[PDB]
Amino acid sequence: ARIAGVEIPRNKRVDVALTYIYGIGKARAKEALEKTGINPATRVKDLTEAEVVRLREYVENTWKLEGELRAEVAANIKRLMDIGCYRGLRHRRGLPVRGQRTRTNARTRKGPRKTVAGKKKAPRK
Amino acid sequence: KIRIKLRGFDHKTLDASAQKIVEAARRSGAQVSGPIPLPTRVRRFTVIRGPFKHKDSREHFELRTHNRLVDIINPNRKTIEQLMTLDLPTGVEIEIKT
Amino acid sequence: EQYYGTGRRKEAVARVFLRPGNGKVTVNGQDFNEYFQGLVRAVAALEPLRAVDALGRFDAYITVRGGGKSGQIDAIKLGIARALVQYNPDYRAKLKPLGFLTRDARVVERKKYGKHKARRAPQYSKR
Amino acid sequence: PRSLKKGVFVDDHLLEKVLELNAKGEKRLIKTWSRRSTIVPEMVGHTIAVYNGKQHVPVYITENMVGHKLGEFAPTRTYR
Amino acid sequence: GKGDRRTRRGKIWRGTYGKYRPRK
Amino acid sequence: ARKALIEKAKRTPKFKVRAYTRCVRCGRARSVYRFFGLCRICLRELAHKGQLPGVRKASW
Amino acid sequence: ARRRRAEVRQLQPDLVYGDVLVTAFINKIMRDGKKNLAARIFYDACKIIQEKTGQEPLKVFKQAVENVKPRMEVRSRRVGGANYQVPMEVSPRRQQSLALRWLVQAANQRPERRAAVRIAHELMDAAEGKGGAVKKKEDVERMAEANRAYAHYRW
RNA sequence: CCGGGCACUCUAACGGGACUGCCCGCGAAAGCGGGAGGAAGGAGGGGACGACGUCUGGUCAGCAUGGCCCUUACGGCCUGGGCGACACACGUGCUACAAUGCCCACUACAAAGCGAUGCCACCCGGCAACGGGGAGCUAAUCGCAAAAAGGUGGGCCCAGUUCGGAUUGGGGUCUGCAACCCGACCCCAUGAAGCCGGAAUCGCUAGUAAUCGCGGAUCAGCCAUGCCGCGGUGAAUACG
Ligand SMILES: [K+]
Ligand SMILES: [K+]
Ligand SMILES: [Mg+2]
Ligand SMILES: [Mg+2]
Ligand SMILES: [Mg+2]
Ligand SMILES: [Mg+2]
Ligand SMILES: [Mg+2]
Ligand SMILES: [Mg+2]
Ligand SMILES: [Mg+2]
Ligand SMILES: [Mg+2]
Ligand SMILES: [Mg+2]
Ligand SMILES: [Mg+2]
Ligand SMILES: [Mg+2]
Ligand SMILES: [Mg+2]
Ligand SMILES: [Mg+2]
Ligand SMILES: [Mg+2]
Ligand SMILES: [Mg+2]
Ligand SMILES: [Mg+2]
Ligand SMILES: [Mg+2]
Ligand SMILES: [Mg+2]
Ligand SMILES: [Mg+2]
Ligand SMILES: [Mg+2]
Ligand SMILES: [Mg+2]
Ligand SMILES: [Mg+2]
Ligand SMILES: [Mg+2]
Ligand SMILES: [Mg+2]
Ligand SMILES: [Zn+2]
Repeated sequence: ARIAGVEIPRNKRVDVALTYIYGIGKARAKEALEKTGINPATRVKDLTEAEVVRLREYVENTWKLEGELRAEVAANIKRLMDIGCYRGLRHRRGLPVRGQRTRTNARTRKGPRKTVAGKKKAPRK
Repeated sequence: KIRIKLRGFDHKTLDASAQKIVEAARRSGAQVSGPIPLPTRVRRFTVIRGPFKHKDSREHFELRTHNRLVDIINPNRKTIEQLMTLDLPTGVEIEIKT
Repeated sequence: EQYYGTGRRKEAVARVFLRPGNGKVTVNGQDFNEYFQGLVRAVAALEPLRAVDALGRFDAYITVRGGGKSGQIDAIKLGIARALVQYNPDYRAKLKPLGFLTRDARVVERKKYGKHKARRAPQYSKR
Repeated sequence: PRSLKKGVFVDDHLLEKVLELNAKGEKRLIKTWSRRSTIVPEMVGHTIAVYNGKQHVPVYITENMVGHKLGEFAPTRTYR
Repeated sequence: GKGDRRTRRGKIWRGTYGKYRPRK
Repeated sequence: ARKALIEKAKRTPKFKVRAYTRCVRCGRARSVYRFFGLCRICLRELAHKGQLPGVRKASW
Repeated sequence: ARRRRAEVRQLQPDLVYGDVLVTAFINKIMRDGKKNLAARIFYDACKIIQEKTGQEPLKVFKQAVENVKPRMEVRSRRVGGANYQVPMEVSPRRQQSLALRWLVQAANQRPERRAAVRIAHELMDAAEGKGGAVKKKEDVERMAEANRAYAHYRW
C-alpha cells in the first residue's frame, strides 16, 4: 500500500515492509505500528484499509521523508560546503569527513583504486 | 574476641608471625580460631626484556600479598601480655579491630 | 546410609551424595534434566551407575560449583564413581577398567607471550 | 554527531575583546591563536585572523557559520 | 554482527550499554 | 631525558591534565608504572638486584 | 610424525547408539567445537531417516559410509622432471576418514535449507548408491586405475 | 537467612606420592615392548632456565659512556600547527559475506584480576549515553559483574535480504582549561563493499586448533579492534 511518496512495500511483515521508505528504520517502523496499534507481524497484503489509512496518515504527517530528506540532507552538505568550513572541504575533495585516516583504507569515499607507479627497491612492505 | 589482620610479601614472615601470636596468647585467652589463611592477591608486571624493540621477549614479575586471621575470642587480661610488645617479624604489617 | 565422593574436571568440583532409593537426582536443587536442559552429554554423568547395574537401587543429591556444564558433567561422573566404591570396594574390580575412577588432568594450557594464545603463533609475511 | 554540553566554550581573549569592539562600532581584524573558541552571534560581521600554525588567516564570519569553531576556517595542512 | 552497534552483540563487543542492551 | 624536561615534577601544571609521570630513576616518560614510579627498564633492573621488596620472578 | 607412528585417538562410543563411528561423523559435522549443536543435527537427521524410511537409521548410516569409501586413489609423485598420479591402494583407516569427511562435505552442498535434512537425505541417498558423496568416491577410483600405467611406481 | 557444626567445597602453608620399584617378554648392559596396582607410568601436562661462540645484529632517543660538534644558540619558555597529510603499494589484524545463521525474549554454568576522593549496589529522571540522590566495602565479607557461546520459546525463509554495518546528515551525553585540525560513547535517519577471495602464503599435533566471552597494565579521556593473562565448549590428522 503506497504510503510515503510513491512507496509500496508488500508481501512482507509491515514493520520491515515499512523499512523500504527513505527515512524509516526498524525503530520508527516499530513505532508507527504502535502509536497506530497494528499487529506489526501482519503482511502488507493482509492489512486493512482502516489500518493502511492510519499508517499513511501517521507516518506521512509526523516525519520529513523521501524526496524531502534527500533534499534537506543535500542542502546541509551544500551548506557547510558553501561556507569556508573544513567538513565542506572534505566533502569537496570527496574524502572522509569524520577524522579518519586517508593513508590507507578510506575506500568507501574514494571509490575504486587509481593505482600508479612507484619503487620496488628493498622491502617496501 | 579480638580480630587481627596479617598481611605481607613473605609467606614465612607471616607464618612466623601468626604463630608468634597464637601460641603466646594460647595460654591466657580462648583457644583461638587458629590461624586462618586468607586468599592471596597477586600483582603482575610484564616487561619487554630489552631496552629497544624486541616486543616478543618479555619477562614476568609478580608481587604476591599473603593474608592471615588468627582471631582470639575472650579479650582476656593475661593475653594482651604474652603478646602486646614482643614482636619479631619485620616484613609484616598488622591491623587490629575487635 | 550415605556415600560420598567428589570428582573434579577442568576445574569444576561436585559434591556427590548417594543414598538408597529410586533414581531421583537433585543437582543444586533441580532435577538432573532440569539442570542439564537438553545437553546430549548429560547421560554420561550417570554412566558409572549403569556400569554396575545400580541406578535401580540408588538415589543421589549433587552439589556443584566451578567451571562449566560439561566440566561439571564429568566432575559428577567421578564423584558418583567414588561414592559407589565408598559403598563397596568390590565395585572397583569392574568399575575401574572403564576408567571412571581416573581424574581428567588436561586443563586450559597457559597463554605464552609472543604467541596469540599458548600455541597459535603470529602470522609472518615475506620471510 | 557533534557535542559539548552546556557552556558553549569561547576563549574570553577575543570575546571580551569583540563584545567591546561592538560598543565603538566595529573594527578591522583581530588576529588570534585560539581557534578553539566557538563562533557566536556578536561576531557576525567581524573579521578574525586565525593562526593556522604558520600564518593568521582572514575570516569574514557570517550568520551561516554562527555555531562553528574558528579553526574550521583556517585549514591546517597544504595539499596538492 | 559484532560491528552492529544497534544490536545486542554490538553493545557487548563494544562493551557499552544503551537501548539495545540496557543494564538489566 | 633532557634535564630541562624533567621539570615535570613542577607541580604547577597550569591545568591538572598536562601533568604526566616519568621514571623516577631514568626520566623515561614512555612506559612508567604507577605502583613503582619506574619505567619497564629501570623496573626490570632493580627487580633483578632484589631491591624491589616482595617482587619475584613469576612463573606458571 | 618423524619418530613414532602416532597411535589413533580412540573415541568415546555414541551417547545413543554406543557406536564410535557415530561420534566420528558427529565430530566431522561439528564446527567451532559446538559438539551439542553437532550431535543434535545428526540425531534429528536420524529421526528424519526414521520417518521417510522404514529402515533403522543406524543401519542406513553404516551402509552409506560403506558405499562412499574409496578402495583406490592416485597419490602424486616426482620422477625425473615430471609429476605422476600413482594409483595406490587405500588404507582402511583412511577410507573411513575420507568416507565420513566426504558425506558431510557433499551433504552441505545439497539445496535443502535445514542442516539435519541435508545430512538425512545425503546419508540415506548414499546407501541407495546415489548422491554426490558417492560420486566423489567414484571419481577418485576412476582417477586411480585410469593411471594404472604408472602403477609400477609402487611407492 | 538465624542458631549451630567443621564433615564437605574451598582458601594457603607444610608433607606424602612414581622408583621402570612389581610381573612377563627381549637384551649383555643401558634400556625397549607389554601387563597390574594406582589421580597420575616411564621426562604426567605447562613454565622459569637458553653453553664456547656467530651475525662489526639492535639500541649514543631508557640509562650510563670515550671522542667530536653548538654554546643570545644544535640550550630554554610558551601559544598554534605537525607526528593524524594522500594518486598509490605492502605487513598485522578486526568485522563480514549468513539458516551448523541473524534478531528478541526467558533461563543456566567460569577463572583470573582490579577498586577510599576509586569501584560504585539500590532508587528516581532520561529511548539511551548518562545525570541527581545514596547504602556498602581499608574489600574470601561490598562493587566492577551481565558471562557468551549454550538451553527454552518465538520471529526471519534464501533474498544482498530481519545477512553485513562501511559512509554520510541530524540531535545529545561524558572526560577535559579546550575535542576545527584530532576523542570515545548514545539515539534517529543513511544502509556502502562484500555471495567465501588469482598467483602465492601463515598457524596448529591435542584441552592443542577453531570458536565464546572476562580482567589487567598504560590511563582524565581515548582512536585497544593491540598487547599480557583468564576460564567455557571442544575437533581433524600424522602412511610415512
Ligand atoms: K658488533
Ligand atoms: K564500500
Ligand atoms: Mg528505510
Ligand atoms: Mg586524518
Ligand atoms: Mg609490544
Ligand atoms: Mg581458550
Ligand atoms: Mg605482535
Ligand atoms: Mg544486523
Ligand atoms: Mg640526558
Ligand atoms: Mg596524560
Ligand atoms: Mg607516562
Ligand atoms: Mg652496525
Ligand atoms: Mg641490521
Ligand atoms: Mg656518546
Ligand atoms: Mg605515528
Ligand atoms: Mg599523494
Ligand atoms: Mg586490527
Ligand atoms: Mg528510566
Ligand atoms: Mg580531538
Ligand atoms: Mg554486489
Ligand atoms: Mg546469499
Ligand atoms: Mg610440536
Ligand atoms: Mg578486553
Ligand atoms: Mg583506560
Ligand atoms: Mg580514531
Ligand atoms: Mg578493550
Ligand atoms: Zn626507568
